[PDB]
Amino acid sequence: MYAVYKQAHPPTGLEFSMYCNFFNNSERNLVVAGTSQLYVYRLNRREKLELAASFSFFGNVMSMASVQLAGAKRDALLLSFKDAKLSVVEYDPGTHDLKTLSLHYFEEPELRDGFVQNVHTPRVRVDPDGRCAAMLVYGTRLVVLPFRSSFLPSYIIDVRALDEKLLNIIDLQFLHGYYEPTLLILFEPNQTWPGRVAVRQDTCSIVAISLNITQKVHPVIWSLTSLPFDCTQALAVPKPIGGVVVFAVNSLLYLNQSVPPYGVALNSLTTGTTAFPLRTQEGVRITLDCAQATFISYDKMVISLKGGEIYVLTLITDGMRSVRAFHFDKAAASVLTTSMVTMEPGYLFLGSRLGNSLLLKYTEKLATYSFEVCDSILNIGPCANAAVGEPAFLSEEFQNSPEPDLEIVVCSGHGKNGALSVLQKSIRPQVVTTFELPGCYDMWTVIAPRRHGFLILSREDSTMILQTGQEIMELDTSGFATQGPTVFAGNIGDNRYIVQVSPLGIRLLEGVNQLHFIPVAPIVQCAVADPYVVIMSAEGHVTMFLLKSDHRLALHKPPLHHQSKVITLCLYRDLSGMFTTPTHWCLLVRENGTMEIYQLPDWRLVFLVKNFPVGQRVLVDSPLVKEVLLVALGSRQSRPYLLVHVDQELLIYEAFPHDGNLKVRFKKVPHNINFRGRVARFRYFEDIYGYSGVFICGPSPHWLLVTGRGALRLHPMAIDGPVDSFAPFHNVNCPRGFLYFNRQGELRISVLPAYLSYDAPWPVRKIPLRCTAHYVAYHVESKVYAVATSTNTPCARIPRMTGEEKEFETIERDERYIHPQQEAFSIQLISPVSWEAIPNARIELQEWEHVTCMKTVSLRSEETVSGLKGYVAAGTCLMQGEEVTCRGRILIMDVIEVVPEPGQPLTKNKFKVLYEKEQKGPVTALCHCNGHLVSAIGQKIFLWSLRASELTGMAFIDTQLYIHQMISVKNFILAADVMKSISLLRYQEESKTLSLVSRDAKPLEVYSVDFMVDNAQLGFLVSDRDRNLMVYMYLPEAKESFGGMRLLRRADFHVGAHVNTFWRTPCRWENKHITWFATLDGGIGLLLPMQEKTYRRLLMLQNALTTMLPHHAGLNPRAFRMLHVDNAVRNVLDGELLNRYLYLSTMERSELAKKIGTTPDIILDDLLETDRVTAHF
Amino acid sequence: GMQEIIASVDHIKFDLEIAVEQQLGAQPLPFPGMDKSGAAVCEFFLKAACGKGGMCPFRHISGEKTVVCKHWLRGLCKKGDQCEFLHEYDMTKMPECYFYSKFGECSNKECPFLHID
Amino acid sequence: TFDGKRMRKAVNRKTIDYNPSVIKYLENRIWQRDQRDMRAIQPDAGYYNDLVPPIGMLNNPMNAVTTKFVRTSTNKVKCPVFVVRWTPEGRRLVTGASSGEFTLWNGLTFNFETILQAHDSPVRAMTWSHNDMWMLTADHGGYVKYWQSNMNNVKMFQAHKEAIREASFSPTDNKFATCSDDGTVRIWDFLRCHEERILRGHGADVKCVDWHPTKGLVVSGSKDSQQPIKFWDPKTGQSLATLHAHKNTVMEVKLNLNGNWLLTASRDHLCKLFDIRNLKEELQVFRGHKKEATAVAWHPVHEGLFASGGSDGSLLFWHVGVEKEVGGMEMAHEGMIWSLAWHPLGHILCSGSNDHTSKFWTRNRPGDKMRDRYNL
RNA sequence: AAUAAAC
Ligand SMILES: [Zn+2]
Ligand SMILES: [Zn+2]
Ligand SMILES: [Zn+2]
Repeated sequence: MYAVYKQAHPPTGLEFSMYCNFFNNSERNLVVAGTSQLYVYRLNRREKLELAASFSFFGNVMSMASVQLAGAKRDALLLSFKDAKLSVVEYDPGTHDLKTLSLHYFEEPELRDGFVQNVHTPRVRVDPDGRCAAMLVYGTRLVVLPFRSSFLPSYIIDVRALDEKLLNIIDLQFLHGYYEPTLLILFEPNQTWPGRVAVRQDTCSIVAISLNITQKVHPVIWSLTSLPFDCTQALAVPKPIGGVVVFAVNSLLYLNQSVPPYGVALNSLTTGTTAFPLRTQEGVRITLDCAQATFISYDKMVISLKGGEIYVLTLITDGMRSVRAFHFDKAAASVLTTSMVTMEPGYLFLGSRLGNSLLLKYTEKLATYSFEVCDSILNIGPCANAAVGEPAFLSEEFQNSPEPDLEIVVCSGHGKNGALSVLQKSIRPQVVTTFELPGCYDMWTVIAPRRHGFLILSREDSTMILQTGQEIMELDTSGFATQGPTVFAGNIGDNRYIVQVSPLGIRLLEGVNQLHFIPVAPIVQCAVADPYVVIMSAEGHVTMFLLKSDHRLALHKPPLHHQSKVITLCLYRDLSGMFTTPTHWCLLVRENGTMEIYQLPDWRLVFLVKNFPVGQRVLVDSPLVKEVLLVALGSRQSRPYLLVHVDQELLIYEAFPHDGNLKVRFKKVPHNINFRGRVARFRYFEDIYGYSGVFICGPSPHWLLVTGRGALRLHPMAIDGPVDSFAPFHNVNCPRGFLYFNRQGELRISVLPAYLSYDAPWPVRKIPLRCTAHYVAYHVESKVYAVATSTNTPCARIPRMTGEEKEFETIERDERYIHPQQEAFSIQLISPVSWEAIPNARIELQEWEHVTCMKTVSLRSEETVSGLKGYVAAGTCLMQGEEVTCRGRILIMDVIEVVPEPGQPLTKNKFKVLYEKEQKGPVTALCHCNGHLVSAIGQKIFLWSLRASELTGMAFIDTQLYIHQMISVKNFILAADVMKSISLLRYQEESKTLSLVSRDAKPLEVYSVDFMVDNAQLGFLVSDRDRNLMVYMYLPEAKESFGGMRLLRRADFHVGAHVNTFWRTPCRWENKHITWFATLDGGIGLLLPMQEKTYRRLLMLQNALTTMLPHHAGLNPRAFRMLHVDNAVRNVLDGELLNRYLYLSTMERSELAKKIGTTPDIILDDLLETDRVTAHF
Repeated sequence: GMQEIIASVDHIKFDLEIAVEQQLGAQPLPFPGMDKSGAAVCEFFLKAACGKGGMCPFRHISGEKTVVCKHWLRGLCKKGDQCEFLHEYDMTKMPECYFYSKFGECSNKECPFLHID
Repeated sequence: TFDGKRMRKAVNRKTIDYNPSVIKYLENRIWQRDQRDMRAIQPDAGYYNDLVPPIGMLNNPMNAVTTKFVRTSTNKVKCPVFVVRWTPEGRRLVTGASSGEFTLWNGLTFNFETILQAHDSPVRAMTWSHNDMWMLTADHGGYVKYWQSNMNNVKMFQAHKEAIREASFSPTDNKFATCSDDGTVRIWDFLRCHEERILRGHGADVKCVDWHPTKGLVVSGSKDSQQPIKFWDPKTGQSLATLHAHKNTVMEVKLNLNGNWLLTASRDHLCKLFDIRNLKEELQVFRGHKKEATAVAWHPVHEGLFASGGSDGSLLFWHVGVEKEVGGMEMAHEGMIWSLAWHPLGHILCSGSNDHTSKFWTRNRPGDKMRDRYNL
């Protein structure tokens, strides 16, 4: 009933890409977009893409283009959304958000021409010269946006009411030249099907409609009418040559209005299917059916085929600026793209959903190019099946934590880019040496002669010092003062001179020996930054030091006029900085509620926020702050981040440049974290496992990481409780590592585990398979993974059926002929210890056989102390065309430990197949029900009982068309059909009878089913080929259903992406489970069931958050989350919109609470309990 | 791994599982001569008498039937519950093949019915 | 006599197995996102694995222009059939002949399953429920019987004194409508068999009735020119509107599952669309039947495409938006076609002749030369 | 047993 959708992974896998002036007219920017999320990339020169902005949308981007308006200083974007929404947005300076210039709602009942089911996607195109902009709404309507108070009102041109009667549009571009903005259109007036080409030979046509903006008329010039039957995308040839190249599946054409049609074929599949006059391109057999292409310079064209192969077509040009012929060459292969952009000369971004979308570099060879691979963006691809499993090397110090310890394994990508993905959410450290040091609460590690020499501990009475080296051991001699506590210890200079400060005196040290001493109001914290030391007492007094050679620290107390008491401090320098008007800066927060940045050698005021401790979104120049830290993070310490601690609430700010003051402002970024003498909590570390950033101490620790990517990465650390203190640590037996205190007073020498990659939003190891990962299944006994994969081999035979046997027919064609793809499946066996595939353990299948399902099936047994045995069972059947009866085979496998092959410790495990028998029809899904394998053969769902050697049937019923998913719990089987429904079953066991309980009476195209679990309410979570989620319940006492026959949906929600996988895990909420899922666009979501009382305090919140906040691209967060409309019983809260209640400032946080009738402290206890309970993985 | 270890729900007593025990408002089926082949067997007739025999939406079995019928295996049984034949799947009580008793051998090798001498 | 006891040698029947296309669809589904990502099927006989069912290629609806012949399923007594409908799980084809016999044809290998003797009359109407539960069958005498999915005879009664010609029912399983040759569209209760009201004023024998899939309409044809198409109302009994569409004798009236279109076939060589929200104007017309157009079947997944029957035995496929037809079998199906029914996956088609036969049509294979006796 | 074997 009552739930909330929450998102634990932002969706990866780009789809759209361009190269425009997003920030400014000076430099250019790669602007990539995916499913409902926009990214803007700069380019550092070895080269690397650097992130510069990321934007989230309440709507999936369906097209994207950019035009530069008249007089504007930037390059606007034209975002196309679902059911005909165009949205012109721009970057904003000042605030660092997006400014939305225009919306255009175009969804009308009289535009769809009576067709309910929308199939066509909206397509934005713009002019090369930027005169207008077009959108093909619904596949039959053109919206023309005129350009030169910078817009002009649009007008809808009805396409089917023009000349030539277009009907089916394939692709449309604007052409070059052409003082009027000529729109070319591929269409088909008489549409046909590949496979029915003897009655419709070839029907594709081209109209180059010429648009008068002022007169609002449009005449057809330059028609053609007998192009080949299968034309994919058209490409506008650029300005000096003009024309258009029209890709076909088997051919390639160049078209222009003065030139006769030149067109060549590619493979010899133009024998009997096309009467268009085609030549023969020599030395070439390729196909252009999913090919992405772009123009490098002019008269050249990089074509990323399917299969990832990159060709460079040169348009061989005569003197007439006409085309003689075409020239092809086979350059380097790359990722299976979904987009393609030339950036600067020599760089090509290759945006791919499936596979890592990477950046190339090309130079000429000594016309002919060679491609080099500069950088790649990590991508969790189309997550097909993902299985929860346990890690291998969690350390013995953490071994008796009460919660489960587990991490998911995802079949990501497809094809050549097929992979497994080992995802994890928090960081589990490897502890190499522990202690128990009571009393001491603070800690510091300084560098002494670049390993760390000294570990300095402050007690409440004295001071501990430790010597490092071979064996870390406690130090006894002078230097440091152990007669009291130390407020702060740190290096000064560059790792040559050490400074500690006591609450009475201030001590240099040139190593163990003390150099000299300066005495001083309890000193509560110090700021050792670069060559300056600022020391602040408790009543608000501030002094400053400085290294001066003779080395000797010099007192220079800052000239300050204290209007109120200074509370906290920070210092910071600009290695690669933006603080314009290495330069040192002092940050200073007074008690009146203001923030003041100071230029450090002088002491003039530079930056001033008059209401600082609220938590405002963007600051500009002219309560009880605890701690404030400015640090730079990234390549060459590039971009600075403010981090403050205000009333148990972390809120961190970025910095961006913006025009006698600082030319910067600070933008607030979101979170998922709550904080519910002086001790520092924000502990900046440089070079722990190469990674730089901040550790944030508190009741929930969070590693803050920024790599050269420039993307902010928050990683929690939930094992071993809250952490009091922390320090970086580099030693001999401990490499680049770290060092913290447990709450129970246990010092732990630690190194990050080296197999993951913490640059991604979750720490992930991407395991390349170079074959399509279909399924994955953790086996608990012997602790391995079983993966069904597939490689593509060329097909060579054709099965028939002659009444007595099967007769294969050999395909025999010309040598200039591409071959159909045959897929051979094989079941791998992956080891979690080291993620190498286990050698000599691979079940390979028949010549035509396809794994349709793999699960981990608990069949009952007489061997163990329980009943269950945890087998791996795969159902698999043979695809040999429609004229051959499809039959299948149930394959039950068990992992068995043996003696290992010498030199290979991974080879102790190997499959043993108990059962492999061909069934009476296709095997489509499998399940376990109290120790009974439940299989679905055809239109019957059997239920097998495994004996010592064989499966014996017990019960069945007649089900619907193609049951493709089944999961079950406790003698209730939930099934899932391709077209019809879900059909929940039930199995009495005393009599061998299987029965139908209830079913969805509607038609519905299920991807996969799940079980929402509440205290007593068992929901039936189902996903729709429509990017939906819906929960059916069996309610017999209800009367809007019928008596125990009809299911009723109780919660509806439009997720933006398809769902195949479902995981259930109990929250860290008496008896409720979190039914997780991984969206097929690469993200991971949740469903958390809630009570009704907590629900309707947040439904009143969401209805106020939707109205009173300026969302991105002018979108409606309510209509985006309405069921299927992109009849509706909505009961799921938008937990990505409720997360924008945390982002509001606490002055604005209290206005929505008073407009809905509560206090802001209740809602923060309502929301943040939904983030505490969901801290798994 | 494998939810049954992590998301162990055997301690939960769902309302789904209670509502099928005491059957929670099953409307008696109309049109008296119906079958409803594929209905859950009732535990009310196992313990006690459920009352409305023949017009109860659940099935009633007796311990008299011996061999499976050819007709339920295709889903066509007009006789319903009052047939003399067992309706379970058990592939040991099938009828003997007619094509062995009269006409020597059988033709298809995937003949389900019992092959004896 | 065929009692099933005389042996015969084993044969592997021709099959039009839909399973290797659905499995190919479920494997593409993951890494596809639309049709705009789809790898194109290329016209050769080696690309047989790459077919996806019509759920897969959702646009390009020219897919399911089923012009490949499969099998003529005829009886042994050779009676002319009238209505043929699929079992809603696609498992088998029941067929309504002139002798009241239900010859159940198998659904993949189309051999034979069983024969019944339902009625004492030619079967004229046959509808399945909106779930898998019930099946209404009327006959030429006037009797209306309910049928379970195991083809058991359940409660019978009489609806009309004269021959019922078409049945349909509500967007729930409660309330059906039987139109007959006396001119009354009588609206029945399901569970009680209670004649709730009579829709009089048609003025001629009425020969087709369809119910609206949401709004609760009953649209009736006629054999009378002055009142050819009468909209109705199942709750009030009031004639809602009158549509003057055809010159004579509307044979079938059908409705999309979308509910925004009224398709009408008549004896004046025409099919016509009508938006039921706008009856004053008129959508496109469908010329192409050289003889009378006597049967219509909308496509289940491709909204906007429908097959069509001719009285000369012609079979034609049409699509909403195109002036000419998409492609049909002129004079190739012998006889007069009475009704058509697509499989629940819209990939195969069935037809019922005034001949004693019934032919099953599937999609064309890639790369074949369509040189057969039905196409060229 | 009620058409399991009805190219
Ligand atoms: Zn009973
Ligand atoms: Zn029986
Ligand atoms: Zn036999």
